[PDB]
Amino acid sequence: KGANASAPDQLSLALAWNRVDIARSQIFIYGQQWPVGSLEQAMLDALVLDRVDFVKLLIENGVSMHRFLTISRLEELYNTRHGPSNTLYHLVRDVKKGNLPPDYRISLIDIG
Amino acid sequence: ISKHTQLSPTDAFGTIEFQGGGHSNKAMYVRVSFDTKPDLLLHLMTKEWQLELPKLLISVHGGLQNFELQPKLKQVFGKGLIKAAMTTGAWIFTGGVNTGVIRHVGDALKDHASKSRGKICTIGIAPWGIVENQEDLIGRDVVRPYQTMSNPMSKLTVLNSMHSHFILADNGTTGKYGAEVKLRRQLEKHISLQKINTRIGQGVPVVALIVEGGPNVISIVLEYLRDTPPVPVVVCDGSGRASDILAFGHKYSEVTIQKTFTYTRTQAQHLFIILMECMKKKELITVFRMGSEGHQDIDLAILTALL
Amino acid sequence: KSISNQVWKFQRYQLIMTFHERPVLPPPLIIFSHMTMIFQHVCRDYGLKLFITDDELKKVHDFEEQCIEEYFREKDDRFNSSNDERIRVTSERVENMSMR
Repeated sequence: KGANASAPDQLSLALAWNRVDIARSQIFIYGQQWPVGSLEQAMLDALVLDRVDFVKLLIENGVSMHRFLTISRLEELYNTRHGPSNTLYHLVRDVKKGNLPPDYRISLIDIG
Repeated sequence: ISKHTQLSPTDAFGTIEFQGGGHSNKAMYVRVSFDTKPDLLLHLMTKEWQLELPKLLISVHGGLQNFELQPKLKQVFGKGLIKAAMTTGAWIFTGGVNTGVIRHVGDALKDHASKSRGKICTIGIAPWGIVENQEDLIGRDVVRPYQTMSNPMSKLTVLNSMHSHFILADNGTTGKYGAEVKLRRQLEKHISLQKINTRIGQGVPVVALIVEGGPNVISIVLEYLRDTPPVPVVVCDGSGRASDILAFGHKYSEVTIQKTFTYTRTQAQHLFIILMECMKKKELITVFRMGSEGHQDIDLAILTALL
Repeated sequence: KSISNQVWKFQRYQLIMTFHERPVLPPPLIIFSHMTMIFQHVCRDYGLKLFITDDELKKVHDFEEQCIEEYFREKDDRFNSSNDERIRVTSERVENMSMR
C-alpha cells in the first residue's frame, strides 16, 4: 500500500517475495485494471523463476497458455540463468561435438 | 431504429471452449431470434443437446451490477444451491453474462466442480448484444475457442464460464439488454406445463431465487406471484438491496415514511404501489436468514418452499 | 520366480515382434524368400500401430482427459480420508479451538 505502486509492480514484488497468498488476497482483486501485456510478462517472469503457484494463479486469473507461448518466448525460456542448476549446457556441448563458444544462445533446433 | 431488423438464418451455434481459468469446461450454445416458439427451444434442448426433462426448475434473478457478498453467507448460499440442484435433476436458469449474481453462481459451481463428481445443468439465457467478443462465436457447427480474459474498457461483458448450455437471443440491437426477458419468461411458462414422469397430472415445479436486485426485481417477483399457477420465491437477507427490502417488508405484516432509502428516486417514487400489490399474497414468499430464523440451509429452504 | 515372470512378460513383446519381420518360409525353404527380396531390391496398417480418423482421435482424447481427471479426483479423495490426515486436521482444529 505504501509503495505507491501499480498492479504490475505489486505483482512483481509478490513474485520476488515468493508469497502467493498476498497476491491472492490483496493484489488479484476486483477492478485492478492490468495494462495490456502485463499478465503475460508476469507469466514469463514466474515461468523463468520456477514459481509454480504463481503460474497456477495466473492461469486461474485469465492468461491462456496457447496465446502466451510463442517461438521467441520459448527460446528465451531455454536460455535463463534464474532457477535451479541444470545440465542442458553439457548436453548441447555433447550434441554439438564440442567447440562451443561461450555465451551462445541455444536455438530450438539444437533442442530438437 | 424503428424496429427495422433483417430476418436471417442463424449463423452462430456449436460448442465453445473457455480458454482461461484452470478448467476444461465445454458449453453448447445457439443464436435464436428475440421471438421464437418455446416448442422449438424445448426440442433443441431435448433432442439435440441430449437433456432429460427436469424434476425441478430454479430461476435465479438478481442485480446486473457487480456486487459482493460477505463470507460465511455466500458459502451457505452457493453450497445450498449446488446441493439442491445436484440431489435432483434441475435446470439452473440464469442470466448468463458474467456480472452480478451470475458471477456468484459461477464461483459456486467452481467450488463444487473441484470437490465432487457429476455436472450441474446450468442454462444461461443471455442477450446476444452484450458479449464482448461477437467474433470467435460466428463460427458455425464447429468448436470455437473463447477467451475469458476481461477487458476493463470494452463497454461490454463476457460469457460466464462453468455453464453447460447457452441460449443467445438477439433483436438486432447491440450493447443493451431487453432481448431475453420475454423469451426466458415464456420458456419458463411453457416448461412449467410439461408433464413430469409421474402420471398424477402435475407439471414440473418451478421456483424463483432472489439475491440483491433493483427496481425491476420487485416487478418480476410481482409477475411471478400473480401467474395462473403461483410460483413461490426465495429471498436472502444479507444482500442489502431490494431483496433486503422484501425481507424488511415480510416483517411488519398487515412506517410508510421509511421509503426514503435513496436507492432509486429517493423521494416520491412509485414502488410502494407494487410492494403493496405484493405482500398481499404473502403465502409464497420465503425469507432465508443466516441463523436468525429457521431453515439454516438453502437447499432445505428451496425444497420446503416448493411443497 | 517373480523376477523371471516379470522379465518373461516383458520379453513377450520382443518375441512377438521378431516373428512379424521374419520371412514366411522356414529356414530350409528360406532361400526362396531371399530370392524374392532380390526381385524387390530393384523395385504397417496393423502389427504395430492403428491409424484412426480425426473424430476417433478426439473421442480418445476426451476419454483420456476424463480418465486423468477421475484419477486425480480419486487420489485426492483417498488422501483426504486417511486416518493420519484426519488425526492431523483434528489436532490442529482442537489446538485452535482451545486457544479461542
